[PDB]
Amino acid sequence: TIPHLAIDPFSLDFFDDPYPDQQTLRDAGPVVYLDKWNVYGVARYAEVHAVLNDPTTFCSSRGVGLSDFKKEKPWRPPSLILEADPPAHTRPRAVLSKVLSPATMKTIRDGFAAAADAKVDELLQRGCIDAIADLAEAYPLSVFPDAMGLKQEGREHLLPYAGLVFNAFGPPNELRQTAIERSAPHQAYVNEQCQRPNLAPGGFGACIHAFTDTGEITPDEAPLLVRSLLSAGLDTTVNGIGAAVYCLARFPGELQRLRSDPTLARNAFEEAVRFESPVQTFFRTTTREVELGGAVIGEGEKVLMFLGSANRDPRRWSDPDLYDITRKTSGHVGFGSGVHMCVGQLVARLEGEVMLSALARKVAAIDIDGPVKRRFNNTLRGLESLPVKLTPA
Ligand code: HEM
Ligand SMILES: CC(C)Cc1ccc(C(=O)O)cc1
Ligand SMILES: [Cl-]
Repeated sequence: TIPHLAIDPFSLDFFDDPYPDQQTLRDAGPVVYLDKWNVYGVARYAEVHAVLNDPTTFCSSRGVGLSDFKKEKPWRPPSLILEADPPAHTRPRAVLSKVLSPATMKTIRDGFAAAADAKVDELLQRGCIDAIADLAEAYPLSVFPDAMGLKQEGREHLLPYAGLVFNAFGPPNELRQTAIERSAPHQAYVNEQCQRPNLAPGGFGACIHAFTDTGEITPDEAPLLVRSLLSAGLDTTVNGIGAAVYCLARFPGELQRLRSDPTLARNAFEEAVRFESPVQTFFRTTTREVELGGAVIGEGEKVLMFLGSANRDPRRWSDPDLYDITRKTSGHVGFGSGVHMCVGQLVARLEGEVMLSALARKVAAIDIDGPVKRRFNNTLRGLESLPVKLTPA
């Protein structure tokens, strides 16, 4: 009854242009079977949202990559938050929610905004810049490692480590195997920085360790929760900000609306997160036989959720393929949904808001002016190089 498709959603041809195949995945039915990898797939908004909000049946403790932790060894010790279900998930989640809380955002906002303003002014002096290396990477690198409290030495391992993490959620294709092979130096750097003596007092890392006093996490849990922030907290924002700039470059009408009201910066970033969905996919594992979209899925089955597809499903979104900075974005799944919804979303939105605010106030036009190159990753969608000319306001 369930349709079987040969589409490989982790193929370079799919990454190069995923939208026709995402429509095929939605329109084949509410649930598909992907013969290439022997997993179920759900690509429509309703089912993706339902699965995310059904954690007792669609669990995370057997891994949110293709690999099932009940069957294979995890490539690194499992995340205490991402790869945990309630109740084990609950207190580690509360610790990160407090470390990255509304109140915490007050302590970093002025510096994060100042760094964005200065970066945009610097790029305007250069005029022709690469919006990936010179902006989407440079700006988060200038704020987030410091906000973590990381030392200077070794920071060149952060983005390679994150590329590995996100590649490793994928199937054992060439991207994943090349990522994991000889990755020990990246792992050793990150694991060392998670130990309490290496984290500057006052930064996110030290604050995680300070929560061991409360009973919410033990001392031996704190390094793995620092590791969570060093895994998810940088490369995501690189692709989120990159997506926003690419959107503004492609939709000059929307850049002009943002210039006219820079208070749209935060929703312009949220719409970029829906529109591009920098985190494209991840998995759940069934804990029991379950009916979904009229299909009966057995226990212990991997289910691939297409977040980017759900964020463009015309069943849910009007003009889903348009970038609209005044869209009512609430309900998009680019940050997830339910108990695992991105605990770093206020940090992500802060960075995106203040960069888009700096662009809105300082830049009059953004023109692609060189070869654009895509960056391939089993989980992340974004660009390797985005040459643009920035004209000052
Ligand atoms: C635009 C930027 C970002 C995007 C699109 C994004 C996306 C996501 C998504 C889709 C999930 C859900 C995972 C699941 O349900 O299995 C998630 C969870 C998570 N994210 Fe974000 N993220 C971003 C930025 C960040 C940042 C800046 C941080 C930390 C400073 C962070 C830390 C985390 C953590 C620790 C989790 C696991 C939460 C849990 O399992 O309860 N992320 N993220
Ligand atoms: C979209 C998510 C898969 C991003 C992510 C990655 C890693 C972690 C961790 O806890 O290590 C948490 C969240
Ligand atoms: Cl590691």
